[PDB]
Amino acid sequence: MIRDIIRMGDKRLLRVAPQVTNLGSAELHALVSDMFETMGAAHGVGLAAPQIAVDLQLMVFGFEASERYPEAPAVPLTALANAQIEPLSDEMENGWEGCLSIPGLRAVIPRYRYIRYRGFAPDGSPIEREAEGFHARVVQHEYDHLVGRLYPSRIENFDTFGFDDVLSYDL
Amino acid sequence: MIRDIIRMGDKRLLRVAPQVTNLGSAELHALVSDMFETMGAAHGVGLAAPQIAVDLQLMVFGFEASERYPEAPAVPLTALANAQIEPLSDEMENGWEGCLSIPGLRAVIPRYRYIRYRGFAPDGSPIEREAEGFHARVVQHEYDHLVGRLYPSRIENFDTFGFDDVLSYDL
Ligand SMILES: FC(F)c1nc2ccccc2[nH]1
Ligand SMILES: FC(F)c1nc2ccccc2[nH]1
Ligand code: NA
Ligand code: NA
Repeated sequence: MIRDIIRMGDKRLLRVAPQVTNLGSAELHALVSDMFETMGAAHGVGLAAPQIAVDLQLMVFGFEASERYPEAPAVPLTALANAQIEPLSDEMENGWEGCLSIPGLRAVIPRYRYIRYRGFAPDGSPIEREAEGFHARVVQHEYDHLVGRLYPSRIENFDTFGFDDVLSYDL
Repeated sequence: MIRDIIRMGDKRLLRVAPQVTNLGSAELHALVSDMFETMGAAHGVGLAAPQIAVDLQLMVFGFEASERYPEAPAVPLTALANAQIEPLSDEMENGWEGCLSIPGLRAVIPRYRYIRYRGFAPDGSPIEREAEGFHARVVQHEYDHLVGRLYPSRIENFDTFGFDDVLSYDL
């Protein structure tokens, strides 16, 4: 089932989400399957549970081909609960992000180039990966939703923030 | 004539505009008359020349009744060239702003409660006023366009930035 994506300004995107405690259940699997489905209809690359007004530490992400980022390499289709993230280095890198909760807009945002992330697949097996570049950016961005944080509060150069069909900033 | 309002992301909103040097002319009066007209069709309270892709230190503003700010007091209908602004005190005050170049969105923004502003009416007589509260906020906000600055770069609390029809932050 496709769920409404709530838009920036809803208080529900501003909460600290509690942990997922129903790993391996049929309710989690249905909620995850709804998320991939919702992500896909909106042509997302990442979607976090609080974006559909579900207060949980859960995110889906990944794709082969992105309509929005035709230059990005495949990121594996992933559902991750109870995400924890550690930078593997201090190197930052700028890149364009948008967000299905902030339709029409984008900005350049600095993110760690290299991370490890850990948590659980919805069946409850542990997931643990090193990620870099766009894969890492997607995960950091979706994690931010689980702590009530959207990308505008991370913009350093406001010249790069604008509507997607009007911008000609060259990164 | 109603002119297109260019949207955030256009480089033309990011320039430092030169001064108006055709005070009292028929070209300025036509451009000003276009601005009030454009402001009015979009239900604006302020419009700055760079918002219609005109690179000049010129802004129009004011209204009796605002559809957008039904709680605001009348601000006189004003066209101002070569605006210069000085705070009359250090007191800041938060208030909701939006912007016709960033449709659909609003945020709370701190501004000086008290200013003086000076410049010229389009006929070239000097204008010099003390302003406070919403009147002062409008003028400071439009001035920012004349230096290539939009309101997101002024937001301090990103919880208050969201779409107009979804927000329930209580100022
Ligand atoms: F525009 C949206 F499709 C969107 N969602 C994202 C999630 C992470 C990084 C970039 C993103 N862009
Ligand atoms: F939403 C728009 F109509 C708009 N334009 C503005 C100009 C100054 C202050 C607040 C404003 N809000
Ligand atoms: Na919060
Ligand atoms: Na600039």
